[PDB]
Amino acid sequence: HPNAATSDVNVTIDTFVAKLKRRQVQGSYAIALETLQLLMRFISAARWNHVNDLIEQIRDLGNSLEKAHPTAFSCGNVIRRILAVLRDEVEEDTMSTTVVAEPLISSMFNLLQKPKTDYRQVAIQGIKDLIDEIKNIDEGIQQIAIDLIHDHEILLTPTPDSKTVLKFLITARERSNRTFTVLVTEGFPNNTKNAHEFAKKLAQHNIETLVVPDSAVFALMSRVGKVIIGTKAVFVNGGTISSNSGVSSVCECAREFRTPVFAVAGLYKLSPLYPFDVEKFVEFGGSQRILPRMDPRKRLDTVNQITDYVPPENIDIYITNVGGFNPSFIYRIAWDNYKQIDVHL
Amino acid sequence: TSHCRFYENKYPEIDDIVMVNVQQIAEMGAYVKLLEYDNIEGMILLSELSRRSIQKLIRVGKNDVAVVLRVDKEKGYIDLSKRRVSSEDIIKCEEKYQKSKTVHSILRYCAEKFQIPLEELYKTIAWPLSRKFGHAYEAFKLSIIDE
Amino acid sequence: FNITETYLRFLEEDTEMTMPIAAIEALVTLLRIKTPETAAEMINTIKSSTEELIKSIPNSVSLRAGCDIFMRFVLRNLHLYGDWENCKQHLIENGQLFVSRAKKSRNKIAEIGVDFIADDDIILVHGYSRAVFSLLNHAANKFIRFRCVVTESRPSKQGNQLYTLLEQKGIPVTLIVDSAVGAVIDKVDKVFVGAEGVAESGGIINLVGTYSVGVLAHNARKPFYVVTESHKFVRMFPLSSDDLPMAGPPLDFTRRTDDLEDALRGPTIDYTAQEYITALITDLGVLTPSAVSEELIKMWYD
Amino acid sequence: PGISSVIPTVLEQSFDNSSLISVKELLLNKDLIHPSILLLTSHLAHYKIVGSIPRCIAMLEVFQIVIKDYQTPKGTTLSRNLTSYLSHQIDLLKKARPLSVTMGNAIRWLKQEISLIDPSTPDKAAKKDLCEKIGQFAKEKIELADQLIIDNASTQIEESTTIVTYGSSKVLTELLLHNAISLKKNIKVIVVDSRPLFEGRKMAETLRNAGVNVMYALITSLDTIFNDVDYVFLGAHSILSNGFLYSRAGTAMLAMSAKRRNIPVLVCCESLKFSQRVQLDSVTFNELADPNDLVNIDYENPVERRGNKGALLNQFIKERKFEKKKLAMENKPKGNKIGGKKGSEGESKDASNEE
Repeated sequence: HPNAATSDVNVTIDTFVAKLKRRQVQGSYAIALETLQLLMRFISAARWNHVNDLIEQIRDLGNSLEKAHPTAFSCGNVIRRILAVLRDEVEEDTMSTTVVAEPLISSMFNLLQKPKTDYRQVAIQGIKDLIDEIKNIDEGIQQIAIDLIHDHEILLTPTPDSKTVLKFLITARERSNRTFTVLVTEGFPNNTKNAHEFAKKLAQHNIETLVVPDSAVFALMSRVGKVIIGTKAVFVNGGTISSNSGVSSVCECAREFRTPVFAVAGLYKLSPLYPFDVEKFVEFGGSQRILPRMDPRKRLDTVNQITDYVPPENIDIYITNVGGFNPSFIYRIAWDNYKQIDVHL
Repeated sequence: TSHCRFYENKYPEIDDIVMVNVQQIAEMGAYVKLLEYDNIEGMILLSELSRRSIQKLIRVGKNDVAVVLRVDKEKGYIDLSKRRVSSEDIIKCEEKYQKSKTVHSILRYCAEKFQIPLEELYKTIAWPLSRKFGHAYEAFKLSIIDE
Repeated sequence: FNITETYLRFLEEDTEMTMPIAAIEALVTLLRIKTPETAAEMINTIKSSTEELIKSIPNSVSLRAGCDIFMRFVLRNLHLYGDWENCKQHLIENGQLFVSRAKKSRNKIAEIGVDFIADDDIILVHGYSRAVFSLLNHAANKFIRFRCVVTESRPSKQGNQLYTLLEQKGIPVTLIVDSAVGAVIDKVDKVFVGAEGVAESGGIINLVGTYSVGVLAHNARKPFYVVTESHKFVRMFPLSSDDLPMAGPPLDFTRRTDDLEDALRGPTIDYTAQEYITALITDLGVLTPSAVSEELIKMWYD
Repeated sequence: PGISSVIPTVLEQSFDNSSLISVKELLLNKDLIHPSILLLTSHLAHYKIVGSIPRCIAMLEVFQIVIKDYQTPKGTTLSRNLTSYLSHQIDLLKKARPLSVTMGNAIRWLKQEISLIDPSTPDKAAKKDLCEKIGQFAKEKIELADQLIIDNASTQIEESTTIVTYGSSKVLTELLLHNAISLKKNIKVIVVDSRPLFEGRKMAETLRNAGVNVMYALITSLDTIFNDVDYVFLGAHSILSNGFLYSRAGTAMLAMSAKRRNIPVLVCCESLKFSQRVQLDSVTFNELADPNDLVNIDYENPVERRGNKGALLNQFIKERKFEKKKLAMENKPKGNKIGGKKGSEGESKDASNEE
């Protein structure tokens, strides 16, 4: 389905498309908020009267949105989240229009046994609940996370870019009973500016700050207590795409030294998609920021990448608003929020 | 020796109510024995014995309440159902089981004293008491007041 | 009427219609003749026929797993307290519909599991399964570049059989021995393995050298794959590295011989632990570790 | 009200996460507490037999006694001062010994039962049905469930096998006793022990009383006994959300060796034993005890010697600190036998959502 029907009534589709492609929109948290407001505008304005035609139209809109921007997983997840909230209430509604439906638990096995209302209002409130969930994640993290780190323990941190992780770290430092030393890898080609702001906010709160070059990670790994990841997107197998530069090597460095790896994330950040190849999912950077002068750049073919991937073999915990989960279990948390059909849009 | 059926015929029918003492669990349901209709096995399936997690429920414990669905009157195969029995009928199922248990206790002193088979004594009693009078418990209550 | 004889009739047949799905189809045919209405007369005779099937088994696991799923579906039929006739008709029909589901699942997987094989990747394949080879063929249909390395598996010379079936497609190959398989893990991008069974724990039930592949790949940090159709799940938990259901030898040491007759005896089926598997692929979505157990808990309701 | 603060030994520079104190000899208390609680707290303070499993069974029986002794006041209803009295019990239990996970699930079950029954039914009719329900609850979740673990393990263990164990777990004692008597196999059982408590010693004693081929060993000597060993059974205390094995002292050491030396670790567990609290190292929340148990010089628990060690407070830094409850690493165990039959520790929380 094209945007020919939604042009005069809905204009904000194309402005979000413009915000993605030229990267005017920044940070998964913000991308999610916009798509929420998009779906808010879609239900409030449209006229449908039919339900199945409506849902499949939403599926096509989400399909086009993910094709417009591949790194906007938070875009794709939010739509998929509302899709499933819709689908449950429709399946509840069809049971009343026809007239045991309660075997034991909420399982799977969709290959075995076969099969006017206020539905739109529920769809409205379903968006509102998603916003409030994205608004408050930190409260759900701090009750699980600030139980695992001890006094006189040194914390090494790749990806200082995450707003989520920094605020988790500040709530722990607020506790006068807890003392920890912070090592921060720079992440030269991208994270530098963000890493420097990270080091500034730690000094602002008076926490023992240590700025580390990306070479020196090995030269400290014997002294490191724990490793924390500021992830962007979490996957089925467990693995993460993080907010740029110098993570993968640090995780490899941690595993060889058998140093524990922590990850702080949200369920909206969590994705039901599978990373079959890193080659497709990871976004590459601009080599302009590395080396000046273009006549030597004929011979200097420089390689730089923004997003960094970690395989599930390294990290052990994904502390969310719900709780702490192991990478060998995180798939269930995903299927508790997104349906099997709501993947290939 | 503890044998012989409570009623006249060996195999039950459709809609008749019985009480089972559990002797089996899991997989199919339970290959067991009855306390209302003979001591031979009569099987049920898990679904019937659930209605409504389950790993704490029956596990070959005491006695339940079941109704016979399918009877094979050739070699010996019985099917039952727990859910189907209504709440008003459950009390009547318990009273019939209590009546059957009292009849079985009565026809056990006879086999112990004179050293004669229990099945012959059960046959000679169940003709005026069980068939003509109504039941053997009320006939015994009539015999003690005035023979 | 027999069930073992019906399974023996599939000699020149096989392929697409899998070995377990042919045993399930044989279970439905035996069920539909002698009245499925009676639950006392029939289920006990079904259990005796499965017991006779297990006693006739020399080296197979999946037939025991396929019976379980059938049983489960039969019991679930009359879970709604429906008409004892409409539920029976739906049970008999779900036999041909079960075999038809093997087609639909293969249609699903061969479009999902082609994504894992990226642009120009050298593959080392071990343990032939119908699902993994269907990925390999329908990726060639997708016109994607991939190199293939043949492992010399020794059950009944399977490596040579695998090599010939790869020749009939148009993909360049060469023979690699399972002894030298350690010397290959540097020029190989990814290692793919097809399973004979997947454990309750998350481990694998497989052939004459698969654990060895799993460990070496864990050392070399190169990915290790499991691709199958979703029916090979037993409530089995091999506690140790060398404990499995067998009709033959669990490592025999023979006396002094001169004519040379008693020799071969080694573990033909081997287990590997949950940690060694990087990824698992079935028609039930894209899922690997605890997913198998969740499935089993969902089935058994225990 | 009770005695609080003022503790023996140093506060310690390293490891100060939990309380190290408490009442052993009865002095200054409230005169309303039921004596069966006072008995159990005096028991658990210096207990030699219990280890996770039996503690809850005793706690349930004590509660059953209290309800049987409970007579409802004419003014105040049933759910008025009961829950405060129970909170006084738990606080006294906490002062004596930090509670297990299974204890918490019992308290949660009891507090659910208080809310379920409304003050409208007669008093003697209420408590008669209550204790019957608790008895059935203890029958299902413990005794029957234990029997289910027994038979699940029975299929798993091969004929004529060597087993190395640790601790004083009720489930495993009965397991091995079942193997020796009912199944009649050639089971060589080796038991290991630590310093603070001779738990394995007691287990070996009970196995000897059955008439079992028993070797008895220590943590110091393992690279000699292993070089023989097949299956290793560990006494579970709690398996967390991740699938980490929170258990007694010399557990993880054994777990490591077994993983290294081919033939792995198996763990028997209860469906009541699982929690939702998660951790990754032994430092997180440890069950610390007073160095008074480590004063004795070898052999037995009461010996009373004029030895080498004696001072802790006056000595310039001499932290003789021992721990009781440790954490085995996730990957190392392989089997868990529970109410819901089987499942690897990688799966872990497929019981918590199943309830």
